[PDB]
Amino acid sequence: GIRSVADRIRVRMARLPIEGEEGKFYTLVSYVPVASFKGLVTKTV
Amino acid sequence: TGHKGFSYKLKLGKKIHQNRGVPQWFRMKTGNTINYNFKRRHWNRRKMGM
Amino acid sequence: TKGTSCRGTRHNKTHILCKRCGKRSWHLQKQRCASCGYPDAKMRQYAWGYKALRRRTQGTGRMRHLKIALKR
Amino acid sequence: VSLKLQKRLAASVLKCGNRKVWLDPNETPEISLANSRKAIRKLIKDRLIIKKPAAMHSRARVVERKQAKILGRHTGHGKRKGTKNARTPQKTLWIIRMRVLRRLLLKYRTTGKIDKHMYHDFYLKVKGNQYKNKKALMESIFKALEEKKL
RNA sequence: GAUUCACGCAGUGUUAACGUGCAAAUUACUUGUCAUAUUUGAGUAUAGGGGCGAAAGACUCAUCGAACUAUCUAGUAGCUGG
RNA sequence: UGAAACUGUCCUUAGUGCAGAUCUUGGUGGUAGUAGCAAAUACUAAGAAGAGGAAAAAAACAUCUUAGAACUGAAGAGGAGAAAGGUUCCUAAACAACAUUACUUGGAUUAGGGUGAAUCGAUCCUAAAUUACAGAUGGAAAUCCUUAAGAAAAGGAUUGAAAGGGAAUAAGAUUAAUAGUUCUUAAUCAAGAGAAAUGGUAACAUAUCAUGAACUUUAAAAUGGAGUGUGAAAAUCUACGGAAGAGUUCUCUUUUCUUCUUAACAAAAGUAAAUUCCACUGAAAUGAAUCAAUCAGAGAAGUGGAAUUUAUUGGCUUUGUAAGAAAUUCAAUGAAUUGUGGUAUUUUUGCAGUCUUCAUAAAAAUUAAAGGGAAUCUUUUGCUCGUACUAAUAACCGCAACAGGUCUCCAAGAAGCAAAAUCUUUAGUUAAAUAGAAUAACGCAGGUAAGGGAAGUCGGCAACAUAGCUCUGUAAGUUAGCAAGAAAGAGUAGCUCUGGUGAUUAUCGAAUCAGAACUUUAAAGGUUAGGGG
RNA sequence: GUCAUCUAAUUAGUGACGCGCAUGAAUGGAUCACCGUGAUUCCCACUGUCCCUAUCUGCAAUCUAGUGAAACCACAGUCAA
RNA sequence: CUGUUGCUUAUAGACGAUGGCAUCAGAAAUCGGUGUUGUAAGCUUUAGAGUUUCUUAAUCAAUACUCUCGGGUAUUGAAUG
Repeated sequence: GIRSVADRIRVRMARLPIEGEEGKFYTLVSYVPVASFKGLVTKTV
Repeated sequence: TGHKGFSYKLKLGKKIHQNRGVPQWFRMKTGNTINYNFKRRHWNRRKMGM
Repeated sequence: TKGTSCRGTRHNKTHILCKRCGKRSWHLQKQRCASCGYPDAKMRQYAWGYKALRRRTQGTGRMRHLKIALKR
Repeated sequence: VSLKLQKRLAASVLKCGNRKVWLDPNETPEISLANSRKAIRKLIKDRLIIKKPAAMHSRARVVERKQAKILGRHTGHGKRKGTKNARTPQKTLWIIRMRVLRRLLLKYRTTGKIDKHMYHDFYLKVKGNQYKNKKALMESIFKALEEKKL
């Protein structure tokens, strides 16, 4: 709902080239579901 | 109303017919000042009172 | 509630279009026209209403036949 | 583009509301050309327009509370909010009892257990609220018959 | 022409909000009332020293201790302003 | 600068000199880029169209589709009408102006399109009331009279209701928009055309039948309200058997959800409830019956009959219409299914008696019957007018897209005494006088608080507190009806059980009441919900 | 007004007294049971009314982009005598 | 030199201002310390008032036992790395 959000969220954002113009990039934030957030650090996939 | 007399309906239609602007060709006449119809009205602006 | 609130029920016409003078002055319950005095044979005119005389009288209309006669 | 005309026409053809109409998001150009009911009917046949299913409303919880109420699991004193006469009308209890007791008296008289004189006496006793239930009436009738035969 | 709740309705209190307002009288809670002396639509009748009034000089088109509109009328002013 | 009339002197004449009149009319400043653009819970992501999300976060981005999240909560922010509005209806192009930012949106601009009736209404009748010729009155305008005054009208003239009365139509489909109005199928109505009957004891009955004038009478149209009982239909709920589709599924769930329908008009396999009459018989030891009543020798109860009512024929199931329609699936136009019940709740529509009035709760058009006895199936046509749309937190009235006002119809689930509060399904909408950041004072709206408890104050103003149901208990006073829910006290949850209240003749069914072990965070209190003396 | 009573304290309330400025009998006198969004006083309970203020939330106010009025205004705007 | 700007910056704050760091900067996880609440979800877990079906084994059952001083939260204006 609108009144509550998860306490912690793990996301993966990937920088990809824009299809139209090759000079510029754009970010795509996606959702990575995990069972528990213990022992998870910032990983460059 | 949905229900109206015959004569009243015709006077409703005429008020519809008279709510038109100046045709473009009439506006091109020599020495013409009639560009806009100042007798115009719209349903939500002025009630024709009939 | 004598102002804004009381004007909610004004949806019943008192006057409708007259037949002799063409104005919305035909009183429905009184069965008379307040302007041209219909049923009455004589057109309703008053000397205190000098403007109402010049608004509707001879020469304020088409004069379909009189214009030929007077010029004749 | 604006598919407002197609959403309205589809609902009229599908006999649903505008909330149930599904217009394909990947075929906006094809739907936009459909400006008539004949074209919409063709699109429905091709499954470009789909009538969404109604939202599910399950009565499973209500049923399982009814069974618990049948066994008396929720009919306590802290769960009653209406008066005694509101929950069980006293007049209709009397209407049922008078129908039950007068049915029995009529059956006994026509069978032959009691005559018209003893049926008449027991009729006014029933109306006078003498017997609580059916069992109490059959007991008194049996007692009266034994006294008569003695 | 008993007691109460509800759809509705009114306007007891906050003398709350607002008070160049949502509104030329409204909003929120509280209170009262909520079918027979009840509530309500349409038609109809009653008009100016007249009407209508379970009576407040109340209501009679935001106008009433005498409506609105036009004529007498550029009413008169020993009073005020220029 | 301006581009066509003007000036000096003398007499004459006057609408002849402005800083004020809260002066009149027109224009314009400071205030001032200030006060504001804060009721109606709320928006987010991807994509499309567009000049119109750019960028050192310029943190916000109108319309449309999909997904998420939501609100109105079925006495609605739903689907339709009367009044009022009058083209606001539908579509396309286009956004200068208007909707307190913007708008590709619009009830806004431009151009087209759109309202189909023998059966719905107006038209017909009359109610309160209204208005004529003649007559009466008046100086006059005009007023009175509405059948009384008349050489007028068998009897009394005109108007007066889109909620009163009233000949006759439905289902499916169709349009960008109209549909008891169009199309298919199936009906109905009115006006026309081609010495005079039987049956039953009786109540009464017979696909037209089976003559029935003047005149008269009766009935219908046509009659308050309350409350209780009940017949039938629909909605919801539920029992048995399924057919098709959908949801959940690593934890279970023979599971949870949807569809399984049917018109006007007629038919008569089967079968109801209530009331009133008819025949036989004659009631006392008085009986018959209702929830209540109420009834009987001017004749009860019983048995056998007749009639009427029950949303068209004849009430319900059933049948024709009619499955060929429509709904749910499947295949790529063609294929499948469309049982039977309930001593349950609500709504609707009838019926039967009861209560109440110093209240008795319309008329006519129009129709039928009677008393009387004067006279001797097919087919044609059905004209005039309204019909679009809103009916309101944006189409009506308030200067407006104004939190004000405005008469109605249809009405799901939970829970509950309850159409209450709260949540949800069908339908509608996410926009409705702009947003983003920061999270000072003073505010408006909603709150809590140690110890004390009205010491505050004109005054317990405001707020707090009591609050449902069951059981016990209840004073003074009194018009003897009340006070009284007086006051006051106790109980209440969850789970597992036990017992009482019936129908059909062992099977079936209803929510209601009482009681007992055990457990815990010890139970009306989420919401609704008396402070008392 | 005087006497009681209510309170620690009573221009208040209630019960009495009555030569009553100027009460009094259908201008109705006396009397109150039920009733009252009527006027007044006292008890119980409860509490931010108060001792005596603390603190929480929403909408504003603050700043910004767009948009954007009005009342008022002789000229104006530091004091003492 | 100074100001803007960045840390959606703090010992500051309505806005300005003020204070600190600015590549040995900063930010974020995870992680240990420190707090709050009260013992997570599962099961072939042992107590369970009773009940049902088999024929005496299932099954249903408020609560309750072991795993479990568990699980969850913890700078957002907390302290380390």
